[PDB]
Amino acid sequence: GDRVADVIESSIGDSVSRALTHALPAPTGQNTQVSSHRLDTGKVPALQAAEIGASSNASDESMIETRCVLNSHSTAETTLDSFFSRAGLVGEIDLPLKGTTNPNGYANWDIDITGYAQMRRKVELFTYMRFDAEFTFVACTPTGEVVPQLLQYMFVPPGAPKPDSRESLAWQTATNPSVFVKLSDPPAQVSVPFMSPASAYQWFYDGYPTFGEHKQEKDLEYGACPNNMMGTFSVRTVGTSKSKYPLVVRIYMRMKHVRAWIPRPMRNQNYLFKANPNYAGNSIKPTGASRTAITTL
Amino acid sequence: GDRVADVIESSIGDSVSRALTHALPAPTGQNTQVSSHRLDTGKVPALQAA
Amino acid sequence: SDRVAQLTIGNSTITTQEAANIIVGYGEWPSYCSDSDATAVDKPTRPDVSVNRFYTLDTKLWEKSSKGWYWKFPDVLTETGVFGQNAQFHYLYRSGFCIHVQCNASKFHQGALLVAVLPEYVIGTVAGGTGTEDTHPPYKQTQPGADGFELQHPYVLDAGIPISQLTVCPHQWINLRTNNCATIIVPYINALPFDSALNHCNFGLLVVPISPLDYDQGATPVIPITITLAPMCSEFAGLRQAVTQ
Amino acid sequence: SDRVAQLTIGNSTITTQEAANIIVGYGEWPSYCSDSDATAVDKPTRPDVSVNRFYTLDTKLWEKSSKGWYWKFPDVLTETGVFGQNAQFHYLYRSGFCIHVQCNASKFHQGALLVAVLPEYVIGTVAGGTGTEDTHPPYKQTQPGADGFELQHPYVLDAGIPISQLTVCPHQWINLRTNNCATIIVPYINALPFDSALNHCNFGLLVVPISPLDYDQGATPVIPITITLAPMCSEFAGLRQAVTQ
Amino acid sequence: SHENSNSATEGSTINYTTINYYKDSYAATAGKQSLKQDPDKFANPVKDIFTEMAAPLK
Amino acid sequence: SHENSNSATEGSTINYTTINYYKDSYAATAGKQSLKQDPDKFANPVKDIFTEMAAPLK
Ligand SMILES: CCO/N=C/c1ccc(OCC[C@@H](C)CCN2CCN(c3ccncc3)C2=O)cc1
Ligand SMILES: [Cl-]
Ligand SMILES: [Cl-]
Repeated sequence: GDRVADVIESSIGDSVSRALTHALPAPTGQNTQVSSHRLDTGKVPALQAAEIGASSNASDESMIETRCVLNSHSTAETTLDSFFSRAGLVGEIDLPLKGTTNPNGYANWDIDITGYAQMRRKVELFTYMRFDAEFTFVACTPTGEVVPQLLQYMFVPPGAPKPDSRESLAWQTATNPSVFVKLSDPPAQVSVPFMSPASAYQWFYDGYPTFGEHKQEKDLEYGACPNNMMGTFSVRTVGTSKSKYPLVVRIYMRMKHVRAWIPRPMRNQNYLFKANPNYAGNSIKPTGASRTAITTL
Repeated sequence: GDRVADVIESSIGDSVSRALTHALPAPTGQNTQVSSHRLDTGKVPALQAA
Repeated sequence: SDRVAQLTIGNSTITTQEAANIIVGYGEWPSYCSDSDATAVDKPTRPDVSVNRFYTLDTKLWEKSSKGWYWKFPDVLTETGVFGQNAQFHYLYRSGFCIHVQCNASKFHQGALLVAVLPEYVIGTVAGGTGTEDTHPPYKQTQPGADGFELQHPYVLDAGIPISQLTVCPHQWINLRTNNCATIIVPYINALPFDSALNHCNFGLLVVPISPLDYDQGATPVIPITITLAPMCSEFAGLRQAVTQ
Repeated sequence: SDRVAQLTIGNSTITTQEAANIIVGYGEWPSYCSDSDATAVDKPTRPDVSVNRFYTLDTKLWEKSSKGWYWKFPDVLTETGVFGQNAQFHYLYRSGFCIHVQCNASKFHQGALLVAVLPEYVIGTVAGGTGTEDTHPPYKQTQPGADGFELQHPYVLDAGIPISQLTVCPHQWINLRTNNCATIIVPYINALPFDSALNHCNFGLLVVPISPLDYDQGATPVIPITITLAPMCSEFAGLRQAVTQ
Repeated sequence: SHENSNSATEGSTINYTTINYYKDSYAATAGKQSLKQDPDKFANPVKDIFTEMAAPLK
Repeated sequence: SHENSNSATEGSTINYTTINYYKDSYAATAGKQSLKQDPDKFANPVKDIFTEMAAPLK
C-alpha cells in the first residue's frame, strides 16, 4: 500500500502522452471568406513574433479585402502513399561473362536502397519510416536485349548462408524465399512486409551499434544500425556451366502502406556514399540559383 | 438579383451617417459634487495624453 | 504574462523576465513508457526528483564571428549527477527533456540565435575536400560531451543539409531585442521504447547565430550563452555494473 | 491595446505599434449620399476596393528648422491610381478619407508635430508686404498636388489666422516620446451633396512642428514624415471624357 | 476477406480501403487513405496558444 | 465500386454508365451517355422567339 502523501499525489508512471494538437479532416483546400475594411486599434493580425517558434497565423481575410471562394482543390495527391508509392530504381546487379566483378555466374546484393539519389532524397525527408513494399525485377542483357535464360533470385536474411558460387548448396532454398523466372517472362514482382526488429526503419542513426572504445579503426560503424539491415539478395543463372549471355538486373521498389515521423531538412549537397551524409568540402554549393544583386532580378 | 457573397454582405450604399456623439440638454452650468481625499494607486485622473 | 516565466522541477527553479512562450516539441509532453509499448520485462527504476532537475552544463561566448555549436542528448549528462550514475549502471534508458538556453545583452546590442532540436543528428565529414576520401567523424565529434562542438560549415549543418530548413524542427529564436532565452520541452523520440544512453544520442541541440552579434565600442563585449537542461520522466532498466561507454 | 493598431482597407494594410488612438472628425463616419440629400439624377458609380485603399503619396524631411507643410484634398489624389481616373472622368465626386501621417525616431530624439485637418483651407498672400498690393496665390500654391507646399508664416497659417487655435479642428499630435503616427478619419464636408474633385478642395491637411526636432550629434539625423491616405465611400457621377483641370 | 493482419499500417488512425487476393494483408494494394492532417503539430507547437488578432508577445 | 471521383466528366449533366477495375475513375471505359440535345442553343438563340406560322419580321 501507499500512505505517504507525496506518493499518493505522484504522477510517476502515467503512460498517457498528453497531446497539444489533433488532426482534422481536410479533403480540400480551405475556402476564402468575404472580408471588409477593418480600421481597429487593439486588434493586429499582421504583427507576429517569430521568436516564439510558431508560423504566422495571419490569413488572407485579415490582410486584404477578400471575396468568397469555394475551394474544392483536392489534397489527396500529397498523402504519404501518393508521394512514395511510385516505383523507382534502388539497385543494379551485373552478371557479366569475362569481367572482373562477377565472372562466376552469381551475385550478392546487400539490401540497401541508398545508392540512388532520386529515391534516397525522397525517403530522407523523414527520420523514421514504416512500410511494406513491392519489388520488381527487370532483367536483360546490357543492350536491353531479351534472351532465353532462366534465373533464380533468393532472399538471404541475416544469419542464412550466402551463396559462394553458382553451384552453392544454399540454392536448395528449402526455407528462404526464392523466385525462378525467365528473361523472356515479364518482370518478376513480389510483396515484402515490414521486417525490422524495430517499430520503424530509420534513415539516420546518430550513434554506434555496440559498446566499447570507439577508436579510429571502428569509426566506420558510426551511424550503422542493424535494425536497417534486412539481409542479402542473391541472383544466379540456373546451371552448372557458365551462361552464354551477360546480364543486368535492375531492382525497383514501390513502397505502400506508409507511415513516417519527424521531418528533416532536405539534402542540398551531392551524395557521395551510401552509409553516410559525407559531402564534398571544397565544393559546398548554395541550395539554389544566385544573382548579382539583392535589388535586381 | 444578387447571388455572389461579397455583394450580399456589402456595405456599399448605406446613407446612415453613424455618429459617435449626441447632444444633451444643458440649460445651466454643471453643478459641483462633494468630493474627498482619494489616495489610490491605479486611478489617475490628472494624467492625460494630449 | 507570456514574457515572464518560472520553471520549477526537482530542487531547481529558473526565472526569466523576457521569454517568448514555450515550445512543446511535436506537440506532445514527455510520458513514461506504457505497458503496451514496453518489451523488456524487468521493473524499471524511476528516481524522479534526484534526476529530473535542471543541470546547468556549459557556457560559450558569442562573438561577432561565432559559427554556432551543437550538443548531444543524452550524451551531455552521461557523466553528471545522479542522472549520469543511473545512465551508467543501466543498459536501458528513456526520458524527455526541458531545455533552456540563456543569453541576455542590452537594449543596444543586436543579433539572433536559432535554437533547435534535431532528432538523430548524424554528423558527416568533408570527405577529404574532394569527396574521394570516405572519412568518418571521430568519437570526440559525434559525442562531444558537455563541452559541445563548434560547427565547421553551418550552412549545411556539417551533414549536407540546409540550415535554412532547420525550422521544420522544434525551435525558438533568441533575438536580443526581444527575448533572452529559449525553452523547448522534448518528449522521448526513438523507434524503440527504451535504448542505450551511451551508444545512442536521440537528438542534438543546435544554437546557431543567423543574424551576427553586434554592438558599439564600449558596450560589454562578453556575451555568454548558457545551456541548462532537465530530464523529464526518466526511466531506467537492465541493471548491472557501471559502464562509461 | 490602444498604442497598437492595424488599418486594413482595399488590398492595403497599415500597422503601428506606437499609436495614440484614432480621431473621427466631428464625431462621424464617412457615409454614402442619401436619396434625400442627393440632387443629381444619374446613377453613381462606386468603384469600392479599386479606389478606397491606402495611397502613400509623399515624404518630407523634418529638420531642426522646418516650418511645416500642407496638402489639399482631394487635390493630392487627382492624378493617382484608379481613384484619379474616376476623379477625371466624372464631373461629380464625394468621399471621406482616412489619413495616416507617419514619423518615427528614437527614444533619444524629441519634438512634436501638430497634424490637423482644416476644411475649406483658403490661402492668402502677404499682400506686397505693406498690404497695399491685392496679390493672390498662384494655382501651384492653392493646389500644390502630391508634393504639398511649405508654409511661409506658420504662426498665421498663411491665411491670417492663429495656428494656436488650429486644435479646434480634428487633429492629433506626433510627440516623438509617445507615438510615431497620427490617424484621422474624415467624413465628406461641404454644403453640397457632391462637387468637383478638380475645382474644389474640401479640406487641407496641415503637419506643423510646434516643438522643434532635436537630438545629439551622432543620432540618425534624417527623420522622414510620410503621408498615407485612403478615400472612403467614394462616389462619382456625371460621366464624360477625362479632364485634368 | 478473412486474412492475416500483417500490414505495416495495421492499427493506424487513417482508414485504408484496399484490394487483396492473398492470406497476407501486406500483399494488398496501397489503396486510398483518410485525408486528415494536423499542421499545428509542426507549425504551432506552443504551450500557450495566441490568437491571430492579439499581440503574440504581451 | 468506391473509388476516386477524378473523371473528366465528374459533375456532368449527362449520366454515364461505365466499367472500371482501378481506384481512379478516369481509368474507366467510355460507356454510354445520356441522349439529350439542345439545338436551339446554336440554331435559334433569338431573344424574342417567333412561331413557325408567323411572319418573322413584324
Ligand atoms: C524471392 C526473393 O524475393 N525477395 C525480394 C526482396 C526484396 C526486398 C527485400 O527487403 C527489402 C527491404 C528494404 C525495403 C529495406 C530498405 N531500407 C530500410 C532502411 N534502410 C536503410 C539503409 C541505409 N541506412 C539506413 C537505413 C534501407 O535501405 C527482401 C526480399
Ligand atoms: Cl556529478
Ligand atoms: Cl497611377
